[PDB]
Amino acid sequence: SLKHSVTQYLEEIPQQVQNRLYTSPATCLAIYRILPPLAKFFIMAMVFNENEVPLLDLDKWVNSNGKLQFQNAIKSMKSLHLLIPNKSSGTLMINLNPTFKISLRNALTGGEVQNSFGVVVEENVVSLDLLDEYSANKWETILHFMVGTPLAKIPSEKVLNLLKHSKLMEEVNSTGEFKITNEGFQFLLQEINSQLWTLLLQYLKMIETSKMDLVDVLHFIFMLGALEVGKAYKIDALSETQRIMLQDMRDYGLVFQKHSNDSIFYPTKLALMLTSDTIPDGSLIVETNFKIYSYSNSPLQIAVLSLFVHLKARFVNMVLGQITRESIRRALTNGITADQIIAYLETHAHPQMRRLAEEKLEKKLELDPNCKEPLQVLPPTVVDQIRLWQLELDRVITYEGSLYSDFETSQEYNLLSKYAQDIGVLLWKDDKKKKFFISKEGNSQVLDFAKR
Amino acid sequence: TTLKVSNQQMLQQLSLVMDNLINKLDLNQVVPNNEVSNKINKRVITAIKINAKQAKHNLEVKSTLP
Amino acid sequence: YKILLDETHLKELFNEAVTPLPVNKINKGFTLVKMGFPTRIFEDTPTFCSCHSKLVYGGYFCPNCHSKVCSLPTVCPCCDLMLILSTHLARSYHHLMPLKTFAEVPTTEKFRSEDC
Amino acid sequence: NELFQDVLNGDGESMSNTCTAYLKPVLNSITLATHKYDEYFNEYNN
Amino acid sequence: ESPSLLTVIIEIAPKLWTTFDEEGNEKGSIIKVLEALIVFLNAHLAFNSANKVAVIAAYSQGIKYLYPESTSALKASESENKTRSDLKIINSDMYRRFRNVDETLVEEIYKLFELEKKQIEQNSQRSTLAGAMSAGLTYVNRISKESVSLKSRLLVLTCGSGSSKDEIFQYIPIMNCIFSATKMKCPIDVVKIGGSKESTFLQQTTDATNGVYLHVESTEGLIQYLATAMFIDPSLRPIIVKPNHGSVDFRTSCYLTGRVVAVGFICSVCLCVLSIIPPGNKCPACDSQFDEHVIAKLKRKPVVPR
Ligand SMILES: [Zn+2]
Ligand SMILES: [Zn+2]
Ligand SMILES: [Zn+2]
Repeated sequence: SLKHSVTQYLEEIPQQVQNRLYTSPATCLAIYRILPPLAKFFIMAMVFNENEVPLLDLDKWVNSNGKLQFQNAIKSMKSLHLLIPNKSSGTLMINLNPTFKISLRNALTGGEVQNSFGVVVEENVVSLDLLDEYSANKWETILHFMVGTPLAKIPSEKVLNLLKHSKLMEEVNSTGEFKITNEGFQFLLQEINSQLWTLLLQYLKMIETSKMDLVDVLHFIFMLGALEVGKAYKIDALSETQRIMLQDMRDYGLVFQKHSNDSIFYPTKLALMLTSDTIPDGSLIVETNFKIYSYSNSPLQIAVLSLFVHLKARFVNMVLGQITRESIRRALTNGITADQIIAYLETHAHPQMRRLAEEKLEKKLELDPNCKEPLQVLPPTVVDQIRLWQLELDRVITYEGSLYSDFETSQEYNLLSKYAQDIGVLLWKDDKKKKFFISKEGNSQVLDFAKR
Repeated sequence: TTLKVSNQQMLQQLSLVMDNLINKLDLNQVVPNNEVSNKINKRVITAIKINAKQAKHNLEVKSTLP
Repeated sequence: YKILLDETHLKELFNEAVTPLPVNKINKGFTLVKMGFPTRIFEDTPTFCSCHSKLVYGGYFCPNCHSKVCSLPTVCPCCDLMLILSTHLARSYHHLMPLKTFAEVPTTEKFRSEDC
Repeated sequence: NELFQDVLNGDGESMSNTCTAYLKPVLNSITLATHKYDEYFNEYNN
Repeated sequence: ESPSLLTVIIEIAPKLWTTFDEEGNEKGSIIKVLEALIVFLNAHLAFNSANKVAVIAAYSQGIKYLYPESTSALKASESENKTRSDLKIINSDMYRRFRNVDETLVEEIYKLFELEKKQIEQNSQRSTLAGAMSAGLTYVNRISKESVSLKSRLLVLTCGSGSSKDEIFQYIPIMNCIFSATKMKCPIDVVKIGGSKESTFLQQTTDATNGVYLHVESTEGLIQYLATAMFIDPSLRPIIVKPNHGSVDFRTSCYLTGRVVAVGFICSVCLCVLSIIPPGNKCPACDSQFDEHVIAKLKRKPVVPR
């Protein structure tokens, strides 16, 4: 999700790159938060002591009720290269990463921090009046660009190329429109912190140039997590590489620099939101007749509601919409699967369907106590209609490829068919019809098998 | 049932603590000298071993007797 | 003799029914009660408790006769001794020291502090 | 004691330690009771 | 996973700490335990992003709150917070989340020390530790009801130094804290620095609330003791064993004698513990006049044939 995603990303980091990454105290403090609490406890227990501790002591530290958690933490810290396993006296001795240990101790004991946490210039404003709505505007600019609604303000070309290289946001210029993938509304599923995390992992998967290194990017994003909102910071501690990404996320709105090339950059609330989280807006009402009554006033929630609900009207409170067949077709031609839309409806259901749902579940348990049913917050009629629309999208399914036929001998047919089945490309076979079909991706393999 | 000290040295010890607070606290001084850490770690591990041996085993339990 | 009014008042009846009833002045049962303080025995070998004849690793050895039991507070089923902990009488000290109700200060008078 | 020596030659001491330790605390309790009985008997004798 | 609350009760008493200094070979041990506490609080705030810290000192003439600072801070001359009167005690390149809390608490430490120096002429015979962790549980419940959830835990920085014995007034409020902490499932962790090896009430406090007791004797290297054992968060309490090697008997002292009690008697009215039958056939606590028949039955001799 979030913690697993960044852990798997930092797994991909090479060991020497990780050791160089462990230099700044901010990076070590950030990755300390990403460890599991058992792992965090063992690491910080290992921080203050220079002597190395055998693994048997840590194993004896854990009760038998948390042996699986201890093993998972051991796997995580071994994959994170925080341990130097030592073989001495027949024991698997364990030593903490020394640069990580030193930087974390400096982050705790107030040692050398090399201004990894930035410096305050003591000229600042309140976040709500200037910073917060700037961050909201800069986020909603790219959001309303990618959902496809017309905008008077369009984002810079950098995020456009990032979305083009991304798996989501397929682009066509001969048509003049931006196509939303399934992964786009999947991005709209999770809440904005993990949205920012997926955006930045895609950014790091994008930036492979010699113009930019890697450890400076990770240092800058972890100190941006370390920075506090409502106090400006001086640009001098950043490198010129870190300065050009300071400009880059100034375009994104993660940081507000009031003018280009200025010496004071203001952290926005998304920087603190990136690290960890903390009737709602966007809470919608669905009926039996496919009607939509959304308690929403933000343009982004109703903008993403527009993709799959035929909106009829919009109040200052409501957005009158109807789940028509054509709105669902508009969703499914974007690759948006029905179950994800169902999950979106479940997460944005009003508490009144919630109380009526627990009421009817109480009626179900008082009528049939022998069986228990899941809490259907929304009625199953509309869900069944969405599933029927999804199924009638793909009434016939067209798998393309090649087929072998015209075998005078049954053994040649059987050998080619079992070869196709073993590599998992066959779709149908019968010795009576003397035909078997293989997929398009498996065409070339079977062709070179037959040629050789 | 199975040391009395006066206020003057209270005041001098208080003044020592206050100006030792005023000048500097190196927070890195809490790190052990890698020798007391080993002894205290041995004490902690022995306590952990004793408590784990006692709390490993604690309807009646199964017995080796027929 | 108490009659409830609604759903919550019934639980009110229970949680003021847990309180010890004040005794009348004419009641003279002013006695001394002989009971002992068992100690938690610690052993990796399970042993037969005196109450259940079952194998329990833990136990509480009676100070009067050195007999182990399962739970506390229970009577010793060897010498009829009310085996206890300090925690059991500890739970009952607080009724004997009821806190006087905190009197809210007048709003007119000068408040002592800004915080609680 | 009869049960202690019956498992002594029955199971050959491999189980006799468990049988002794299982019935050790009640044996100690009744030994304390007999000791108190004898102590009060000698107290009345003295 | 789930953040917690680290409430810490500090026992500051000039007589106790200075007798520890006299018994020890060093002077200024409370500076050492203070910086050990500071790096412990930094470690706790490094543990999670959203966990919170409370620290409370119990001085001679009462108790005072050390972090979070009192709400009298009004961005005035008497604000006494943030850059206002920001006396340089800790380095300014510190992590700001650590920097604010540590600088605020050390300023409050110096202010408490100034106030206690101003009232050095009066020696209190009453210890305010029990009310201190009582208010600690009170703030724990305040945080628990305000923030919806959140775990909580107590640390007790107590000191015996071989001078203060186990007091009698510290019986009832300590168990009141025990039952309160058992109600909110708050573990109670106690570390005792001094020559007095055993503190029975605090041992029962640790044992009955699923906490850890560790008596210590040297002010040096105490952060090993703290961050090794005192860092068991309530998220991982059941899966971590405890180094509490000391086994408490959960007994009590007798009323009229004071010694540790054995099989004995209590008043069936005032329920104080009596090792022997009190003189005058009346209670020493509530003056309950006792029946002569029942105490004759308890003074009754066991029988054996001649
Ligand atoms: Zn039993
Ligand atoms: Zn008994
Ligand atoms: Zn009484």
